[PDB]
Amino acid sequence: KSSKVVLSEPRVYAEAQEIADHLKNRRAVVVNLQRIQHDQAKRIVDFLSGTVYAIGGDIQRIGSDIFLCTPDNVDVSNTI
Amino acid sequence: KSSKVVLSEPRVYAEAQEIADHLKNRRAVVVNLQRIQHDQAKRIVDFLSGTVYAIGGDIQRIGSDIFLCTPDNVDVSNTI
Repeated sequence: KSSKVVLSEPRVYAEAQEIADHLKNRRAVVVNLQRIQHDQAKRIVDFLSGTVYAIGGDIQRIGSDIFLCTPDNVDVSNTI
Repeated sequence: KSSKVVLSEPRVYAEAQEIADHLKNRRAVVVNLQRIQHDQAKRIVDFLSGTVYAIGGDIQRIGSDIFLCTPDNVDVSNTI
């Protein structure tokens, strides 16, 4: 009865695979593309947009070029 | 057997209380201070730094003036 949050900073769709592999284990991942080139960041998001959904997870934008990836076993909300 | 991620954007320690109250329910919170004034953002972090720890949780910086708050029931790691 526990969860995980993993900080992931890929530079290419090929490395973004690691994010999906974490999701397959019902882990949450923190994706920061702030230091990632325009084309690199895009390819990562495009990759994840397909893959993350397909494997039960989803993507939440939480800041400037920063996203989270979570499995179906995690809810998303907000507050102020 | 589930977890939650809540996006929280307080403007003052007084509102940051909501973050702690989520932690008390074993929820994760996403704290984005990018749009929050220097003094406001500081007071929030200072508040959380004490409170979040005290109630079993912790704080992870994941981006520019962006933090997560998690309970003791969540692990933190990274990958590239």
